[PDB]
Amino acid sequence: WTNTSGSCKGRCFELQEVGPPDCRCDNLCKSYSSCCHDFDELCLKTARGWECTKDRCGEVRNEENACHCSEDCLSRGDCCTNYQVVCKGESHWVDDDCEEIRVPECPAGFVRPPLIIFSVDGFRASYMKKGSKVMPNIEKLRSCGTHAPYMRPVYPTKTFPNLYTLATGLYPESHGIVGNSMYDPVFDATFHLRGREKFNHRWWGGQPLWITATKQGVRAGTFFWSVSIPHERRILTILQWLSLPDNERPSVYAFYSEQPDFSGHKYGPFGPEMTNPLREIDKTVGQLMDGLKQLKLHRCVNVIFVGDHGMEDVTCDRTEFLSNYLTNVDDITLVPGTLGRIRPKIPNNLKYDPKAIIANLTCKKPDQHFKPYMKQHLPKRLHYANNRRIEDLHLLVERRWHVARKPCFFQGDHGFDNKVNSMQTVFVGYGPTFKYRTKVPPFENIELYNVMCDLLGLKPAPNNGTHGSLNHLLRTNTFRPTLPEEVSRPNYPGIMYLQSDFDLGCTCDSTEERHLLYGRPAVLYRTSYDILYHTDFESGYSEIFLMPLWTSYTISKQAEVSSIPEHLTNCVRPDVRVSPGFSQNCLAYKNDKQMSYGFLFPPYLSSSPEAKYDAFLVTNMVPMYPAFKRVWTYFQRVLVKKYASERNGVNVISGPIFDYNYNGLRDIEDEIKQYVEGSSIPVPTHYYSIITSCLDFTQPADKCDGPLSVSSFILPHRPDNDESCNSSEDESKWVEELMKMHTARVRDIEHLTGLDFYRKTSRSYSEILTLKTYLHTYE
Ligand SMILES: *[C@@H]1O[C@H](CO)[C@@H](O[C@@H]2O[C@H](CO)[C@@H](O[C@@H]3O[C@H](CO[C@H]4O[C@H](CO)[C@@H](O)[C@H](O[C@H]5O[C@H](CO)[C@@H](O)[C@H](O)[C@@H]5O[C@H]5O[C@H](CO)[C@@H](O)[C@H](O)[C@@H]5O)[C@@H]4O)[C@@H](O)[C@H](O[C@H]4O[C@H](CO)[C@@H](O)[C@H](O)[C@@H]4O)[C@@H]3O)[C@H](O)[C@H]2NC(C)=O)[C@H](O)[C@H]1NC(C)=O
Ligand SMILES: *[C@@H]1O[C@H](CO)[C@@H](O[C@@H]2O[C@H](CO)[C@@H](O)[C@H](O)[C@H]2NC(C)=O)[C@H](O)[C@H]1NC(C)=O
Ligand SMILES: *[C@@H]1O[C@H](CO)[C@@H](O[C@@H]2O[C@H](CO)[C@@H](O)[C@H](O)[C@H]2NC(C)=O)[C@H](O)[C@H]1NC(C)=O
Ligand SMILES: [Ca+2]
Ligand SMILES: [K+]
Ligand code: NA
Ligand SMILES: [Zn+2]
Ligand SMILES: [Zn+2]
Repeated sequence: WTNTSGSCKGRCFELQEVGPPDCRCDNLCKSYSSCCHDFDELCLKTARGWECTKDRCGEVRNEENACHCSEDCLSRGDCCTNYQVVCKGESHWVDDDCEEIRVPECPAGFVRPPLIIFSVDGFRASYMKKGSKVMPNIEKLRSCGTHAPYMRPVYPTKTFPNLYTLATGLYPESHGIVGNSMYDPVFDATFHLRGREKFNHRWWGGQPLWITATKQGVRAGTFFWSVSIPHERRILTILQWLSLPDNERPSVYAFYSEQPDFSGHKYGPFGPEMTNPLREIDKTVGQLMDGLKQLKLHRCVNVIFVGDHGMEDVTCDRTEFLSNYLTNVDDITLVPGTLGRIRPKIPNNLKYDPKAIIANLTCKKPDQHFKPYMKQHLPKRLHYANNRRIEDLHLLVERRWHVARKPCFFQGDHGFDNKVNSMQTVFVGYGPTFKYRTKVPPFENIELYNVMCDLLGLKPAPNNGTHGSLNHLLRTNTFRPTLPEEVSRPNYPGIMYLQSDFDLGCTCDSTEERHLLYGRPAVLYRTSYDILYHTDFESGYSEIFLMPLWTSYTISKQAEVSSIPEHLTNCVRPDVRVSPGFSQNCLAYKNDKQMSYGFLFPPYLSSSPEAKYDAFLVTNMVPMYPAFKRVWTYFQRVLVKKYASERNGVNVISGPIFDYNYNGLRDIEDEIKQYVEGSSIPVPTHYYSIITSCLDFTQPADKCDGPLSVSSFILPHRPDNDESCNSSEDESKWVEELMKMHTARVRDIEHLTGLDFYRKTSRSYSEILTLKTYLHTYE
C-alpha cells in the first residue's frame, strides 16, 4: 500500500529509492499510481508555458510557474531554456557556428563528461535528409558531430525489443523482450505494451546500462518517463538534475520521445504531415542545447541522438489473411502485423498441427506476401530462436504488408526484417568524446551498449556487441581490444599411409601466401585438427568431426572454370595424410538414400587436372542433401567466379556449422543430432562462406595494400527447397535470392564455429573488428 497523503515538497523528481508504504515523487510514480497527493500540483507545473518572454525578464520569482525568468533562476537551475536569449541577449545554440570540442570544457566539480541519450521512437534514417530546413538543431548535431548514414535495429523492428537491446547490448532472444507482446509458456502469462504485467521484473534479462552504471558506483538519472509528463518537463528535469550538487549529480541521463512514431503510423513516412512532428522534436533538441549552453555545459556533455527503428508504408489494403490458407483460424492465436508468430489458442492444445499449418502456408499464392518458417530455419543473422517466448512457427512478412488472422486509420508500420531499408534508424554522437565532422559506416544497435560503457568509464556486462568495433567513432576513451588466444594448435601431418591402407568403399577411376591471405583461423576450443596443404587450397581438417572446419582458397580475376569429366563424376580418393580411422567413407553415402555429398573446394576451379585430383580427396568432402547441392554447386561453379571477376579476385573460406539447438553458438559433440546413415559422420546444420577482397578494387585480392572488403553467408542445410518458391526453375532463377536472405557477419560465423578470423593482416585490430561486424545487405 502507498500512503498517498504524504507530500512532494522539496522532493520533485527525486532520485533516491522510495518504496511502499512511502509515497513517491519520481518520474515513474504515475505509472505505479503511487504518487503523493500533491505530485501534480507541485511537480507538474504548467503555468505560463515553457518559454521566457521580454515581459517576464527580471520578474520576482513565483513558484507557480512552469519555468522561471527571474534573476536567480540561473544558479537555481530552473530558467526556461530560452532565458538568456530573451533576457540577456544571447544567441540560440543552433545559431552558433560549430567549433571542434577537442577536450571537455566542464565546470569545476565535473570529473567526467556526462552522457545524455536522446532517443526518438520510429525515427526513420532517411528522415535526416530533410535537413536544417526542418530540423536545424538536429542537423547541427549531425553535421558537426559523428554520424552514421543509418543504424540497424534488431528484429523484430518494434519498440520494446529495440529499446531494451540498446540498453543491454543483447539480442532479444538473450534479454527476453522478444516482442512488444509475448506469451511465456512457463509463466503461463502474457506481456503487453499496455498493462501491468510488463512491470514484473521476471521478464527483463541481461543488465541494462542504468544497472551497470549503478553497480559500478556511477549515478544514473531515471531513464523512463510516465507518458503523461510533457517533453518540456522532461528536459527541464534533466537540466535541473545537472545543476545538482557535485555529490548528487548523475552522470548518465536519458530522454525519450514517442514521436515521430505516432505520426508515422497515422500518416506513413512520406506523408507531408510528418514535417510537423519532426519540427517539434527538433525544438525539443533545441531546448536541450539552449539549456546546456545556459549551464555552460554545451561543450562538456556527450549527446547521443538515437532511434529504435524506422517506419514503412503499410495500409489496410495490403493485408494477408490466414483464413485464406487455413480452415480453422479460430483455434490459433496469431501475433499479427508486420511479423507473424503462431501458437494454439489453448496453450498446449494437443490437436495443434504445425506441420500441416506450415504446409498450407507454403508457396500457395504466386504473389504471397509472407513466408512461414520454423524458427530454427530463420536466417541466422536475425538471431531470433533461442528463447521459450518465441513461437516455433514464424512468418516473415514482406515489407509494406500486414498479416492478420481473418477479415483505414493507419498508413505506416514497422516490425519487418531488420535489413529492410525502411526499418533503419538514426545515430548521431556529439561531444568531447566523439569525433568532429565525421561520418562512419552504418552499424548495429547491439554495439552501442559497449560504447556508452566506454563513454562512462564502465566495464560492460557480457553482451553481443564486439567491443572495439566502434572505436572509430571516438576521439578518446577507446577500448584496446586483445586478440583471443588459440586453444588448439594444428597438427601438420605428412604421409603415413598408402592407398592400400584404406577400406572406405570409395572408388576413383608456398600454398599459404596465396591461399591463406590473412593468417590461419585460430581454433578457440579444445579439439584436434590437421593443416592440409594443396596446390589450390588449404584446410583445417578436424579428426573429430571428420571434415574441414574451414577450407581456404583464392580465386584470381582471370582464373578459369573447368568441368568435372564424366569418369570423375563419382570420384573420391582417400588421403594418405590422414588416418583411415579419422576419415569418412563412401559406403555410408551409398547406403543413405537421402544424403549425398559435396566438396568444400570446388573441382570446377582447380588450376590443372593433376590439381583436380586434390579436390576429390575424402578430406575435402562434406555431407549434403541433393536439395542443398543444387545451391552449393551453383555457388561453387557460377558464383565464386562471378565474384572473382567483379571484385578483381576473391579469397574464399568455407566450412560446416553445427547448431542443432539454435542458440547461435558452436555445438559440442553431445549437441549434434544427425549423422550420415549408419556412420558417425555428423551432418552440418549450415554451411558458411566468407568472401574477402580488396576494398580498393583496382588491386587484386592477393596483393591488397589497404582495407578489406567482405561479404559472407550462412546457408541452411535443408532436405528440401521449400523456402524457395521458384526452386523448380533453373538455379539462375532462385539461388542468389536465397543466398541474399542468408547473408551474414563474419562475427556470426565466429560464434557458430569457434574460429577467429583475420589474425594476420596489415590493419589495426579495431579496424578488423569493424570488418567482422559488417553485413552486406543487398538493399
Ligand atoms: C549474446 O550475449 C549473451 C551474453 O553474453 C550470450 O548469452 C549467454 O550465453 C551463455 C552461454 O550459453 C549463458 O551461460 C550460461 O549461463 C547459465 C545460467 O546463467 C544464468 O545467470 C546469468 C548471469 O546472471 C544470466 O545472465 C542468465 O540469464 C538467462 O536466463 C534468465 C532466466 O531464464 C533470463 O531471464 C535471461 O534473459 C537469460 O536468458 C537467456 O539465456 C538463457 C540461457 O542461460 C536461455 O535459456 C534463454 O532463452 C535466453 O537466451 C541465467 O539466469 C549457466 O547455467 C550455464 O552453465 C553452463 O556451462 C557450465 C560450465 O561449467 C555447464 O556445466 C552447464 O551444464 C551449462 O552448460 C551457462 O554458463 C548465459 O546465461 C547467457 N547470457 C544471457 C544474458 O543470455 C549469448 O550467447 C550471445 N549470443 C551469441 C549468438 O553470441
Ligand atoms: C500517512 O501520511 C500522513 C501524512 O504524512 C501521516 O500523518 C502523520 O502521522 C503522524 C503520526 O501519527 C502524526 O503525528 C502527524 O501529525 C501526521 N502528519 C500529518 C502532516 O498529517 C500518517 O501517519 C500516514 N499514515 C500511516 C503511517 O499509515
Ligand atoms: C489446407 O487446405 C485445404 C484446402 O486446400 C483444407 O482442406 C479443405 O477443408 C476441409 C478440411 O480438410 C475439407 O472439407 C475440404 O474438402 C478441403 N478443401 C479442399 C479444396 O480440398 C485443409 O483444411 C487445410 N489445412 C489446414 C490445417 O488448414
Ligand atoms: Ca549450438
Ligand atoms: K546417397
Ligand atoms: Na521450392
Ligand atoms: Zn518504437
Ligand atoms: Zn510504432
